[PDB]
Formats: sequence, C-alpha cells, structure tokens
Amino acid sequence: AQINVIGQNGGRTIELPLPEVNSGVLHEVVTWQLASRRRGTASTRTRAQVSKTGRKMYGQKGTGNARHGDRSVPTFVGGGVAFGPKPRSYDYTLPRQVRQLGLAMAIASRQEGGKLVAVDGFDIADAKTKNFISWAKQNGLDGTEKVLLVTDDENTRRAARNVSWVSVLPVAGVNVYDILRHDRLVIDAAALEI
Amino acid sequence: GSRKDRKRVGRGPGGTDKTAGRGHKGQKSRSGAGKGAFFEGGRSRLIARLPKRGFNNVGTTYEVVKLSQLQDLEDTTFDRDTLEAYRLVRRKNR
Amino acid sequence: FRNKKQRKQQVKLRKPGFAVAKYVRMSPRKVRLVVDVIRGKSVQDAEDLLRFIPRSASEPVAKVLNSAKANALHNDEMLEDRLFVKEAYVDAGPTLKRLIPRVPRARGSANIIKKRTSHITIIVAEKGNK
Amino acid sequence: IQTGGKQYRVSEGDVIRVESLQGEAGDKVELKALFVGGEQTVFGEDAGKYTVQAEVVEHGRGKKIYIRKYKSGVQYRRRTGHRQNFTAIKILGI
Amino acid sequence: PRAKTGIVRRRRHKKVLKRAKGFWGSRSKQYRNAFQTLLNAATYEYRDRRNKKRDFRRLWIQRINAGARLHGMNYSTFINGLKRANIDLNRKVLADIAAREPEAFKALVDASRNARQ
RNA sequence: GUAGGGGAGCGUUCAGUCCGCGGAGAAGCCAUACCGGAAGGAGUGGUGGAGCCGACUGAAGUGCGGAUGCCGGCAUGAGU
RNA sequence: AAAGGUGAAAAGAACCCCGGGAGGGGAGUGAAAGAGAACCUGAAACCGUGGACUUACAAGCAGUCAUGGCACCUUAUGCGUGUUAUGGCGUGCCUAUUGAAGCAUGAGCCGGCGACUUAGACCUGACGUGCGAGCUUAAGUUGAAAAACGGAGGCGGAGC
Ligand SMILES: [Mg+2]
Ligand SMILES: [Mg+2]
Ligand SMILES: [Mg+2]
Ligand SMILES: [Mg+2]
Ligand SMILES: [Mg+2]
Ligand SMILES: [Mg+2]
Ligand SMILES: [Mg+2]
Ligand SMILES: [Mg+2]
Ligand SMILES: [Mg+2]
Repeated sequence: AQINVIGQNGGRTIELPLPEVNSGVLHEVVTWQLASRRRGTASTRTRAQVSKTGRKMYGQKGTGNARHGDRSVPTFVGGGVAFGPKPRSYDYTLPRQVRQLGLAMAIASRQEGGKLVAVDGFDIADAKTKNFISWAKQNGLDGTEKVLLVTDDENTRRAARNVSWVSVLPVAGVNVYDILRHDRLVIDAAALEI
Repeated sequence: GSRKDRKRVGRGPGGTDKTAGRGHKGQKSRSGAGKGAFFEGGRSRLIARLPKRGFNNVGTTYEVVKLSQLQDLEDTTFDRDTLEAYRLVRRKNR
Repeated sequence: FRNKKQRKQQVKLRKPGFAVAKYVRMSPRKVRLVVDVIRGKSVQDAEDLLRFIPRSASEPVAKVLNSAKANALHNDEMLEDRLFVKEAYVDAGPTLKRLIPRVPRARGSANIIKKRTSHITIIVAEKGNK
Repeated sequence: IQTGGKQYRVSEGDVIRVESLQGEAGDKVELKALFVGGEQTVFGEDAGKYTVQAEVVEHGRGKKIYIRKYKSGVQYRRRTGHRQNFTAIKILGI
Repeated sequence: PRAKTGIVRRRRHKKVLKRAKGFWGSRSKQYRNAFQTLLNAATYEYRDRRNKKRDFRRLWIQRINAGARLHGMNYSTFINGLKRANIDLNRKVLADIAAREPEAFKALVDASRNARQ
C-alpha cells in the first residue's frame, strides 16, 4: 500500500506477511544465510596420523616413570589435536516457503518507517556520483542513514559508490540480510516490486 | 535491525560438554567406556532361535484410491487416463 | 607533576652509590657469605676485610665495592669519609649452558650446570648519623 | 536480644534483624525484661509494666559472607554468597 | 577456530591464591596445595560457624553458675528458681549481668530463692 | 546425597550487527577492605606502549590438580 | 630439534669515571634509555635485600572459630586491614572401594599443552518454525557483495 518517488503510482499491491513482522522467522532466515555464506576452512592436524612422526618409542614396562607409545598423540606437545576442525560445509536448503516468506517479511518490516520505490532514473545524468548525492538530498536521504539500492541500469547503480551513504543490489538479487542490515531500503526499480 | 533481532525462543538448548561439571566423570564406571562396540542387535539374544522362513516376494502393488476421495468434493471431472495425476494418486511405478 | 610521560621526560632517574657486577661466573650462594660481613660498615673496613678474606668470591666483590665508591665520589660528588655500604646483595645469573649434553634420558645421567648466578651489586651512602 | 529488645540499653544506635515496618525514624516500641537504668535493679514482669521507645535509623544489608561446603572424596563442593538484612534502630525511651 | 586457555586459568588461580594469606609455607604460595587446603578450610568454616554458638552457650552458662555459686545456688538451682517464677523469661546472655553488675545478679538470686522456699 | 536424569546460567576465542573508548594513552600484567545466589563482575591506584570493552545473535580446537600424563623452567637432596 | 620483537628513525651511545676484562655509573641522542643491542610486554615457580608484627617447656594435615596485644587507615575509622599470643574444634587431595588420614594408587613445585568429537539426502525421540492433507526437493542450470530455478525422487495417503 505504498507510494512511488518519481513518475507513476502503484505499490498499493503486495499484501504483506502475517502477522506483520514476525522476527523469529526473520532470525531463522538470516542465520541460515550467514550459515550458507560460511566457508569451512580447517587448519587442524587432528589425528596422531596427520603430523610427521615415526611411531615406535622406547620400553613399555621397565623404563619407569614413563608409560608412552608415540610422539604424535594429542597428550603430547607438537602432536595431533584431539577433535580439531576439519574441512566441512554446514550449507543446507532452508525450506523455500520460508526463503520467500522472509524477504517479504523484511519489506513488511520496512512499513513501520521509511522505504521507497522509484521510477524515472534520468535525474542521475550519466554517473558523476555527485548527482547521486543530489538525487538523495532531493529525495530526502541525509546520508546519515544506511541505504540499499535495488535497480537495473548499470549507469544508475554506478552512480552510488561509498561506505557512508549507500550500497548497491542489482537485478533484484535481494537479500533479507542485506535489506535488514541497512537502515533505508530504496526498492527503486519497480520490476520485482508490484 | 539485526542487533535488535531476537532468538527463536526455545528452538535449541546449548550442547553437551562433559569437560568440567565438578564431579562428572562420564558414562559407566567399568566396562562400556571407550568402546565403539556397543551394538544393540545381534544374533546372540532371542532373534535367532526364532523360527521363521516363509519367503519374500512383494510383487505388483496398486495405488489405493479412496472412494470418499473420488465422490463428495470436486466436479466429477471424469477422471479417466490423464487428469488423475493432478487428483493425487501420485505414484507412477505402479 | 602533570601526567605519566611528562614526569618521564622532566626526570632522568639517578642511582646514587650504586654499581653492579653482572654475570660473574660463580655461585651466588657462595658470594653471599663473603658479602654478608662487608654489609653495614665503613667502606674503608670493607676494603680491608675484602683484602684479607680467604674466599675467592672476595675478589670480584672488592672489585665492585670500589666502583660503587668510585661512582659515589665522582658522579654523586659524595664524601669518602662519610661513606659506608648502605646496602649490598647478590642473586640471579643466567645459569650457564652449552647444552652439549644432548640427553636421551640416559647414560650420562645428570651432571654439571655451572651457575652464572653471581650478579653482585653494592650500594654506597654517606652515614651522616654521627 | 533474641529478636526484639529488652533490659536497659539507652541513647544508642544498634541493629536488629529486619524491622517489618520501614520508615525514616518511624517509631518502634519495646516492652522490657530487666532494667539497668534509674540506678536500681528489679526483675522481670515488673518490666512488662514498663515501655521503652526507639526510633528506626536505617535499613541495612550486612557484610557479605561466603558459604562453602565440601565432602571428602565424593566430589561435592558448594559455593553460595550470603547477605542477611537488618534494621539499625536508635534507642532512647522510658 | 581455537580458544587458548590464556588468562582464564591464571585469573581463577590468582583468586584462589589470594584467598590464602597467613597460611604457612607451601599453602600460601603455590596453587594446588593452597586450594586443597581450602577444602578442609571450608569444612571447618561452616562447621565451626554452626558451632561457636554451642561455644558461647557454654561460656555464658559457665559464668552464670559461677556467680550463682558466689551467692549460694547453682545453674541448675538458679534457672530452676528463676524460671519457676514466670517472672523471668530473662534467659539470654545473663552471664554479663552476673559479671558486670553484681547487685542486680544478687537480686535475681534472692528472687530465685523466694521462688523456692 | 554417589553413579544417573532434569532446570536455569557464568567465563573464553572467533563472526555479524549495535554502541562507542584510546598517545591527556588500548589490551595485557600488578595490588586492593567494593558488587552479585554461584560461576563471576566493576571502582580506583601502579606497569605498559597499539589497541580494546559493553550489548544482541551465531559458531566453537571453549574452561584442568591429578592420567608413574607432554614441552619448559626452577627447587629438594647441599655447599653433600 | 628448539629457535621471532631496540627505536618512528640508527640518532645504535663521542667523552669521562671503577676495572686486564666482563660489567656497570655519568654525559649525550631519543617522546621515552621506566627502549641500550642477555634491547615489547614480563605472570608463576624459584633466590635474595630491607621493613612490620613475631618465635628458643611444645607434640604439631598447617587450617577453622572465639577473645586479647601490637602495627597500619587510597573500595579504608569499621560489621576494618596486617600480624600475632591463648583457648575450643580439627584424620591431605584424588582414584579404587564392603570399607581410606591411610602403613593402598598417583603426584617435586609453577607455568603452558592436554580428553565425549566430526560425518551421512541414516534411525528414533523432545522443543521450535513454514506450509498443512498435504509437505519437500537431489544432481545440476543460472546469477553470484546477493540467490533463484531445478519435481528425478523421497515421506504421508490401507490393511491382512
Ligand atoms: Mg575411572
Ligand atoms: Mg670444600
Ligand atoms: Mg648428608
Ligand atoms: Mg660427611
Ligand atoms: Mg576501622
Ligand atoms: Mg578428579
Ligand atoms: Mg560404591
Ligand atoms: Mg598415600
Ligand atoms: Mg603416610
């Protein structure tokens, strides 16, 4: 039930998720997402096998005050680790219903406050990066917020490059994380929208 | 906001650490610590000594299509040879 | 006062009557015996005793006593006729090793070690008690 | 004092276990047992005929005392903190 | 990722150690022996904490019948005659009444006498 | 109250957010009579000289007195 | 096998003093030498120096409680802190056990390392979430600051 910033109207479509903004599902979603991103890289020599050591030692019974088999065991120094990390995945598929329920619930979570849909990007005028600051100031972005821009038109994205103000998300490749992370979501391009 | 984002409220508990616990020394005192041999089944206890043969086959099996299902609801769309897949018999194979 | 590094740079940290023998190869436990008689009496006596004390540790203990008197008399502008050991004491040492006995838990057993342990230091002040 | 006053101890700030009614100097009174005051001595039940008065000074929490317990060879160590509450009452009365 | 034990053990240990003060020799200095001293120390702490009350009981009594006897009665006899009079629920710490204030304790004695014969 | 089962939590590394702090000085180390029901946590003071708390969430090589345990260091036997 | 660190910068210590030396004390450079080449921090065991209170008729798991002396007042003049004299009480820890102060195992002391884990379209249960008589995808394809697609198949749905 929402306005467009330039040109047309619409966005009175899109029934938002019920109840409005359930944060549990949100948490589930993002957690899944970071978990998807998580890259297992494990530098561990677990086994007494991994590290380099010859394996027969010295006398068993009869040396006294001793008791050992080998130098590669985890009770030794320099040896293997008992239960260290190995190269795993931890990537799964969260059920798709929730995969699409989430981002909707995010956009919904942007209805307690500011969000925006745009058309007519010609106010950018190539890139120049300056006219993006302008466009923002005229469209109400102090740049004291954090902003995510979702649009096509490479000319239009590439106007925005900076840490302070904004971040860019092409071709409606949107992330529940990315939009929930930033303060303002500029939904911009009305393609995936409406 | 991710930082104001809450938990599941009771999805998971924390795991189980047997390190510490001030007087945990785990499992069973003798006998059945350390082994990977536990193994609940096996021919030893009262499975063999039990007297059957018969023989295995399991031939043709059919989709069970409830009458109650067919009647009552829908249209009587005259099910026949194709539409039926959308009617939830879904098998193939049989 | 001001703050930390202010104090640090307005003040250079003197050490009146102080000198130290580092690393004299000898065992400090021994050297304490020599030192203990010196401590507390007038640096003259100290020089005498030390001349006449039969321990070999007496030797570098005398060598140091003078340097600390010598520091007192020159750097601190003190009075050698008010001079006495305010303090002396011995400890430490990076106890020596060549680690030539590579030890396979056997056949040489345990021997040697040669403590570097000396670190003899003495500190001189003026009596002025009278 | 088992709980609640007695005898004669006069013009003195002291402590008891918690006073029920809180206040800044909300008056609390006590019936007696003996009296060392008045430069005389006469026993009990003649002190039930007398009434001492006292004002409530502050409501306190005493000094923290740790509670440790241990049993040999069974494991079993127990650590718990304890602070027992009080009321400082000032005593001047008949 | 690993978590080295760093500064965790050391802290705990330092705390235990600090609990040990006028402890003789090894106890006050090296950890293990300190800690395990502190186990038996617990035992004596809590138990003597329940105890000192038995102790002070003993002391006070030991004074009370002392004074009683100075007057010609005893603890048995004194509390017998005192409590025989519904007069005195007096009881607690009364020892210092015998110790500090003699005339009073004398009156309590004579009271205990009138409550006998 | 022992094996055993159930409940609440403390502390440590990493990660994402949040809030911030630091050469008028970070963490770390040192002492300390305060706070908390415990794991523990602050206040200030001394060291240090380049970095780091707090909050929420997530992941662990995550908590030692023992194993004639491992590497190291330093004692006792002794000025024998 | 172990083995890393001055400082921003060599400005890495001319000169002077004690000493054959090693070593240190000044001067000087430097923000700092509370960085000096046995050069970041610098714990603990362990050895000393000085001080406070103490100890030479007392049978001691070293503590614990109670009181007195003495000394100290930065969370700190109080329910204090340190030390002590006397009284009462008081059979290390762990393990293994019918039973441990045990004249039964273990261990010199302090660091630091050191033990219930990971995996699979597995099996079963508890809690939580999404759809709900339906519920889901796998390989793979495509975008990849980002994820969608992919119904092969699997599980309910009928039993004997
Ligand atoms: Mg066992
Ligand atoms: Mg000889
Ligand atoms: Mg001998
Ligand atoms: Mg001999
Ligand atoms: Mg005080
Ligand atoms: Mg144990
Ligand atoms: Mg048993
Ligand atoms: Mg034994
Ligand atoms: Mg024995």
